[PDB]
Amino acid sequence: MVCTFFENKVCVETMEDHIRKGLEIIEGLYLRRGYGHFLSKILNIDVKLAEELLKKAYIFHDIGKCLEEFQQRREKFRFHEVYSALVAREVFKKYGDIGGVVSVAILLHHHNWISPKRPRNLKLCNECLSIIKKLSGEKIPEEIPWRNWIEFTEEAEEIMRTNLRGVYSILLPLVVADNYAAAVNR
Repeated sequence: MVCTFFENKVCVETMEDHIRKGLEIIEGLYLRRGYGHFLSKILNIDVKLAEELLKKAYIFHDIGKCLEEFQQRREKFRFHEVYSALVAREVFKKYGDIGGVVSVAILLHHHNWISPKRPRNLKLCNECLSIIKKLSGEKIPEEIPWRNWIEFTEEAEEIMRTNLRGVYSILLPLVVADNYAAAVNR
């Protein structure tokens, strides 16, 4: 099984339980109470696009934990928010500059320094990419798209300088739904 938290070496919180329980906060606390109208005003898009962007932002927020080095070592998931944001930069690139705002908000959801290196294995777990396909509907590249890591940091510093309000509209529902599903399942 694809896991999210191990804490010794055994799977405590699976990937499917962590995404589904946090989607109840994305749907129930936010999307059932008109957060899509709040998102359509800030992100300058329509309502039904903003409701499905927030769902897919939380689904792809922990996809960097699905690396084959992480699921096999069974210990920890350090710099997974870097690997999640690089995948989400490739997936959400069809939505324009708003998808880059989503990719910054996935990066900042576990940042606790304010400098990662390239891992040797970049292939994600194919058992995880089934679960992301069953919940989102898009297609994921099987390897981590290591886009030099420095073309993303200078455009994240551009987005954080100009459009932090659009980032925090995706970041704050993502962090709130992340800590809830980590509290029930663990």
